[PDB]
Amino acid sequence: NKAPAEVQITAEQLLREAKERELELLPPPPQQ
Amino acid sequence: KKKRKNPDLGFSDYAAAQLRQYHRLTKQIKPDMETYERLREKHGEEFFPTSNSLLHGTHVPSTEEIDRMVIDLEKQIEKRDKYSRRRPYNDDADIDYINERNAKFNKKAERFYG
Amino acid sequence: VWRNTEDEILKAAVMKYGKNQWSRIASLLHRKSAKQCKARWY
Amino acid sequence: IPWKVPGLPTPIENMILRYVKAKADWWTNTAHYNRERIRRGATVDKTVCKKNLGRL
Amino acid sequence: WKIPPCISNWKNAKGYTIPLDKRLAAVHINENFAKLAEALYI
RNA sequence: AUCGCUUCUCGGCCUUUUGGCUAAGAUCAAGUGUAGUAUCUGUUCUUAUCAGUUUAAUAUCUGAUGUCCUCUCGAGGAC
Repeated sequence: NKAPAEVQITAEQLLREAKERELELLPPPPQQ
Repeated sequence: KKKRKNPDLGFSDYAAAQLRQYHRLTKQIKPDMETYERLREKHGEEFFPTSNSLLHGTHVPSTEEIDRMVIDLEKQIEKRDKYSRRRPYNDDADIDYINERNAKFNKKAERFYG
Repeated sequence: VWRNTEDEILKAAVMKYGKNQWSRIASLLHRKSAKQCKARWY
Repeated sequence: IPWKVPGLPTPIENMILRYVKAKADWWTNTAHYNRERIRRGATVDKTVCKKNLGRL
Repeated sequence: WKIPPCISNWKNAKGYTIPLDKRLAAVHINENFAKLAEALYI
């Protein structure tokens, strides 16, 4: 169903999604 | 009763901040004229040496003394550790920074391009 | 034609890569070439 | 492109402008030289032909 | 003596996002065009 | 007012952070047929009996929604 969406997919949303995709920081070297 | 104030300014040279810190530490110290006179009556004229004048090999300190300087060391070290006050992790504003290096580079750019 | 999703990708892509790497950006987008991306930007 | 950086001390800007003029002189004098070699026929090297077409 | 940082339009070595505005910042017309064009219309 | 501790706010460092060069180093980006199932998604339903159709039962579907005066579908009453 093609029909005008509600809010939008503006850029800042993309930049925030990518910044929160924050998995490349990764887990710390394990203390033993 | 007493009153004074000292305002902070530009770090202009590391020397200025060092000097301020020395002022504070110097004002703190309180010396015992007892030990001074005790040390005095032993050595007398040796007390007043020019740069080049007089010489006695070494003055050996009671350990209790050494503890004073060690304690002051730890104090100044802590006070210096607090040099940079960190701004709390505020997520409230818009995020256009991929990581913390990028976030800080964007902040430096904010301060040079208005 | 141009769809708001795409040009909202393009704003971010230009924001990140810079204003001279049109082939990278064009690669972010399906069905766009670097010429059209550059045209839409300018 | 006209290059102008917002707040950048003048001594630095003069240093940079001086050195970019140095490199520009070197670059285009090399272009003149290689073009004469290519025109009269001396080099057949195939990286110089492309480097020189891009310079000119 | 503080030195602004460079944000280039060609190199983004570490892949950093910079807003369009700060990314961006880092004509004459003679008066004889009027006399020529109007002489031509006349 | 002074000293110390704690809480919040703000300023200053924040170079401690964009590996060098060239011909921006170079270049560029091409698939089903049939139905049908399921899942999302979007949406739509108090009204009062009763008769039937129907159904395992519901539902659906069909069909109307006590007289008399009177005042403003509404009201007090002879009933």
